[PDB]
Amino acid sequence: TEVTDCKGDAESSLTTALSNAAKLANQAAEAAESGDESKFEEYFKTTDQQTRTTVAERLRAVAKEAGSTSGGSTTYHCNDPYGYCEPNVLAYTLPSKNEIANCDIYYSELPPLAQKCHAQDQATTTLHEFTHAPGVYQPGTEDLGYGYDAATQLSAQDALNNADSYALYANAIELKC
Ligand SMILES: [Zn+2]
Repeated sequence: TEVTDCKGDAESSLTTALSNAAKLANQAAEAAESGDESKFEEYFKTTDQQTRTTVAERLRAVAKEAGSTSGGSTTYHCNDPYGYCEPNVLAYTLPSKNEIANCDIYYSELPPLAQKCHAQDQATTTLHEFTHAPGVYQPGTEDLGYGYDAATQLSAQDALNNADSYALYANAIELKC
C-alpha cells in the first residue's frame, strides 16, 4: 500500500498493523489452502474446494498488499483526510479509488493484536479493509455481518463476500480458537 497522511506514533501503529496483517493473512491463506476443514466451515459455511481456493487467493493478495508502504494497488491514509468516518467506525475503504483510511478511534480503542477470540484489533481491522479494495482482489468484499455472530450466521456466499469474515478467520487461526 502507499502509506500517507501520518503523524506521530500512530504512523508506527499503522506500519505495525500492516506487517501483522500480512503475516496473519498469509497464515490464514495457508489454513484455507491446507488447514482444517471444520474451522474453515465455521467462517465460510462450506468445505468446498472452490470456496477454499477463492478465500486463500484473496488472503494471499491482501498479504502482498499489506507488505509494502510505498506501493501496491491501494493508498492507506493513517488518518481520514475527508471526514467520511461515522460514529463508532474504525476505518473505511473507498472501493472505486482503492483508498483506505483509519478513523481516530482505531488508535484509541483497539489493541495492536487481540489476545481474545474474535476481538477486534488494529491488524485485523487493517486486514478487513484490504478485502474491500477490488484492486487487491475482485470483487471487493461488502459489509454484510460485523462481529462473530453476525458474520458466522451469514450464508456461504455472503460470508465469502464479507470483509469481517476474513478478519475473524485470521484471528481464529492465529489464536487457535
Ligand atoms: Zn468493512
